[PDB]
Amino acid sequence: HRVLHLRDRLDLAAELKLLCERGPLVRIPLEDGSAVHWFALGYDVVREVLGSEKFDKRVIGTMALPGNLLQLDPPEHTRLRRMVAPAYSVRRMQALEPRVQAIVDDHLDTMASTGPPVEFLREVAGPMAARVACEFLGIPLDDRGELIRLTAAYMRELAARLRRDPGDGMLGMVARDHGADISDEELAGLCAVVMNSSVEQTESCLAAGTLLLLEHPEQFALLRERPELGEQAVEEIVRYLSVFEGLDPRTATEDVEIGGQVIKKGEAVFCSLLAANRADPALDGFDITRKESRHVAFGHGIHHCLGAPLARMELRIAFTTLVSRFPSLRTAVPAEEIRFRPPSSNVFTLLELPLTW
Ligand code: HEM
Repeated sequence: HRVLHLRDRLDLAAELKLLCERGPLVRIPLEDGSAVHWFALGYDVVREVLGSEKFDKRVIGTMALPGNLLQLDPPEHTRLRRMVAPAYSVRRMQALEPRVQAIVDDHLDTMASTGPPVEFLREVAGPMAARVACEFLGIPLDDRGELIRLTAAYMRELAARLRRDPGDGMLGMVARDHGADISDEELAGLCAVVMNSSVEQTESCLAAGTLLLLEHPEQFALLRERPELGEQAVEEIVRYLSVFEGLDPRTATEDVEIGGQVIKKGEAVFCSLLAANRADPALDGFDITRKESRHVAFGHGIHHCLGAPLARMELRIAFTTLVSRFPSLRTAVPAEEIRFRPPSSNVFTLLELPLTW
């Protein structure tokens, strides 16, 4: 379903806009007759689907990893998520905040030292996101360089080690509070999701979000003058970018009414976060002074991003510190020359971001 990933730079491509004109829920019978698919394109309908108990995340023919919450349905999903959820409480993010600020400052220190220009994605955003993830996980300091490199069995041995001798961070918390109830492979899988796909989403928000701010220089400056706008800005940035563009299909376990339409048992629904966040032209222009941003960039319901508290805090700290420390930041090429990754279900990202100051 490539149309769900068609963009014009950061905006929707005309072909996807035309699809969205077909209403918030679009029936897609497959030409070969093999299945009936549905596209959920509107904010309300996406929330209807994602909050419903009448869908599962089955594999459909139209890698399974231990500890990967996104591939579990209740009740195992509920069991595992309950064990790990406390690593993201407000108490946990509050304690982590100054250490994340310091890691952000470390990386802007490196940026300030190497001097301009920099390829911001590879040299700043990536390392920053990976280092914050290590700190959140409580990876032993001696292992962080190697873990980040390998990320680009080891994970299990790392989990086995840091477990039998608990430490700090999410991994230490889970092992200490639920040691017997979680295997080394499951703990490794929890780590892998944080270090791999989560860093991908976060790094892409950091780099493409920086571009977006630079493309709206009045708002770049506004965030420097009014850093209390940071939480609002992050909501508007994750909405506008929609770096996680489309979700894994939800298969109806019984006939179910969605958006006034009957989705039949066994039919698969594809939720477009991109369309839901961007296809309403009323409130689409980028504006960090919006006090409340309407979006589903982190999903909704039982699979709502477990990392959203960390992501929101890390992005707020990063964007606010960046605009403060580099008031003269600009793209080192015209924005129209920036390359974006071609249509894919992979994370939406730019390919490089040359910046100067
Ligand atoms: C801007 C960054 C991020 C975005 C846009 C994002 C987006 C999402 C979305 C849309 C989902 C739900 C997928 C679905 O329902 O099919 C999700 C799930 C998840 N996210 Fe994130 N994510 C981000 C960062 C993070 C981070 C930093 C972490 C961990 C530290 C994380 C961990 C997870 C996990 C573990 C799940 C699965 C939860 C479950 O299935 O119960 N994510 N994410």
